Amino acid sequence: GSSGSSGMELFTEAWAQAYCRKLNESEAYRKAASTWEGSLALAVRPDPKAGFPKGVAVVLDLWHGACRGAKAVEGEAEADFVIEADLATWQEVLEGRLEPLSALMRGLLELKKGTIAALAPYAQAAQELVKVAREVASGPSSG
Repeated sequence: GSSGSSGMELFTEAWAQAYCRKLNESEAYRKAASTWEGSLALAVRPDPKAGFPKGVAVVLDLWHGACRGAKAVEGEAEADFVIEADLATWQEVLEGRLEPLSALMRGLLELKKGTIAALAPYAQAAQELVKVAREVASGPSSG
């Protein structure tokens, strides 16, 4: 059992670092993406409704399934795989109703860096990533 919802700011250093450290615990995940070797960044389209006229970019350096380091940068970030999309589309995935890869494949998201041909082998590993992603989300601060 678990709950969350409520709150405007979601892509914050806290959530980034927390979601990065929470994975290292998910043995199952590490074992799954124990082959992956790179970094991932979740960019969000610039919008006032959230307070980001330039957009936010959360890094997620994943090392063989084991997190390496996360950092939140508003604007121009840096990662082997950068995906930018509407905050609304990004939420769905986190809510568990949508998927990270299925979204970018359906035409919802869009990878600016890296390539999709690299997600071929890492198409399932996502299920593990998102899984933990939710665990973190619960309620860091009222706001």
